[PDB]
Amino acid sequence: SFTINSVDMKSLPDWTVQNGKQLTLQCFADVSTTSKPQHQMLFYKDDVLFYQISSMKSTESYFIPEVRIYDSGTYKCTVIVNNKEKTTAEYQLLVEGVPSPRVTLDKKEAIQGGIVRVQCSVPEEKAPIHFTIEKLELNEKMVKLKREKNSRDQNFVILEFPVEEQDRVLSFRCQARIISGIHMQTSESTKSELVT
Amino acid sequence: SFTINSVDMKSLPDWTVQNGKQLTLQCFADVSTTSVKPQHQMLFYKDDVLFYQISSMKSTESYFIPEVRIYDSGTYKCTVIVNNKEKTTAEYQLLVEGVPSPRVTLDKKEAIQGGIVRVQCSVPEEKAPIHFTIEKLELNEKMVKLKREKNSRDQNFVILEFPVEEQDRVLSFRCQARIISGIHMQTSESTKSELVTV
Repeated sequence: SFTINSVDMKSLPDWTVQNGKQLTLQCFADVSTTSKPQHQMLFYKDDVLFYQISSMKSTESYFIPEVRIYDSGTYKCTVIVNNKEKTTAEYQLLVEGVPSPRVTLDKKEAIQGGIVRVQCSVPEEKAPIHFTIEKLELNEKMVKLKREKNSRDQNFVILEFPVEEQDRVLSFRCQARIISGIHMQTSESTKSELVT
Repeated sequence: SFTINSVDMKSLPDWTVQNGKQLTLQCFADVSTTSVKPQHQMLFYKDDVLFYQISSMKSTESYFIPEVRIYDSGTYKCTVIVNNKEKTTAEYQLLVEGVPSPRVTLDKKEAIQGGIVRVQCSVPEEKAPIHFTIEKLELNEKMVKLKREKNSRDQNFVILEFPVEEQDRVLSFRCQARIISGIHMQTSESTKSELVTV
């Protein structure tokens, strides 16, 4: 006969992981037998099934090449043998850090009084993302203007910016934030362009 | 100077699809411009949640689902960006039809009187929520000896224990699964045979 002794869920490299790395989720099962069993394993994230495998081996794995904060959450894995169950404790996977964001400008040469639509997207992540956008000024070395913006439905923003008669050479720099249980920030990003 | 004329979102073969088949979602954009081929950024959403992101130079981009499942069914919209101008498709309602035949599993191949038989019925290609029906059937009798209904909010399978009567010695169980969408879908049967001793 059989015995589901106990069940684990290891996380390689850890239950906390730097954004961008690869991550592996394991489901271990200790099984006692009197001469060899097939397992069925179900991986849940937040009690929603996302992977299913039936194998002869006691450790089963799930590979994430590129961890993202959207992957962060509550993980449990259930193992069935000969229609007997047992369920791992809950495991909280924590993803840290935000990739540098992508800034984009409709113009690279702009006129005075006019406008310049500036996009800032974190393409490798999903909403909700908070942005901070500084309008920087080169011939003066001073931040003219800052915009905070919260992006509920999207992972990007397009802001209109006015060309004040005040200068001719300027760039915009951006920085994004996302949550994992506490809060995560990026490095900056910029692109240059000029005014008449 | 660019102008996004319009954007659509076609579905191959259709916005209604049989469970199990391959499906292609396209995001098209009509672009008029006075210039220089433009760069596109397209965002595929499901239920107003993003699932695919791609930047291309051609106007049509695709997303392939090799085996559609009802869990993939939902509201699909796609918004495309060119030169930091937006436009978002209408919403599209994709509908998936049919449930795969379920998979029945028995802890015993031989059971003794009065004892139990744990019966699993799983639909592994689909996710919760699933309604199951498990009948204990009889070869020498062909009448339903016993039925168990069960709804599974959390799981894509059920394990019901069944009693072995003394009335019989060889019996099989048959199962059929249901999932609802506002419209509900049924499966075919599944069975596996096994017997009893004194």
